[PDB]
Amino acid sequence: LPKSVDWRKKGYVTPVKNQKQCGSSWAFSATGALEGQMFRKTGKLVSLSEQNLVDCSRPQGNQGCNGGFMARAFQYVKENGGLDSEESYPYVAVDEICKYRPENSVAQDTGFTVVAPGKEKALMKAVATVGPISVAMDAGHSSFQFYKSGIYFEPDCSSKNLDHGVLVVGYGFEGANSQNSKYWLVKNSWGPEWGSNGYVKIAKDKNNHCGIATAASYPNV
Repeated sequence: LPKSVDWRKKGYVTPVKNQKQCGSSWAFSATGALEGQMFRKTGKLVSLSEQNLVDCSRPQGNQGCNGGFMARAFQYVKENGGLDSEESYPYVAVDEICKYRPENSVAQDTGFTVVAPGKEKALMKAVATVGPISVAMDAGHSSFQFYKSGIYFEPDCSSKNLDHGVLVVGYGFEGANSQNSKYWLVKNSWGPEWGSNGYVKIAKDKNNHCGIATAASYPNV
């Protein structure tokens, strides 16, 4: 595998978005993974509709602004036959009536692939070979809310109890040694202003920190 990967540098990632006051990180993580897969498939980067997911995926088990899961979102895209673009179905950060329009669909999936659980090595292979990957993590600490730069490492982080969906867009290391000070490049949905231009470097190969490899997946396009 490569020593480092950064899908942002290859055009697979949209600019950072902001979920605002709605517990929709699961939707942002899902559209991020679909955006990278549609880009790999067609060469066109199109921002997808998290609102489409928020308003319409209740049957698949999601709860809009009250929470959900990326796998349920990919299930909805598969069952629904499509997903609208953000331009056509804008994000408003509140639960609204489902307004899916098939004529406006710009993405599709036949289901999804799950990365072997808890395996950071399996996650690194998926990131290097597929593109950005949806992952769940434990973001429930003040150190994460206030993160600004460097490799994030929180001793109280759990690898089992997860509460926020994010997107792994790559991995790398600090310094000249490729085997130390390793990190996962993660795109968050708290706006460009949070963290490092909206991203966070999470410690890699340090016992699956914050559970990044615990429940990872990607849509099959």
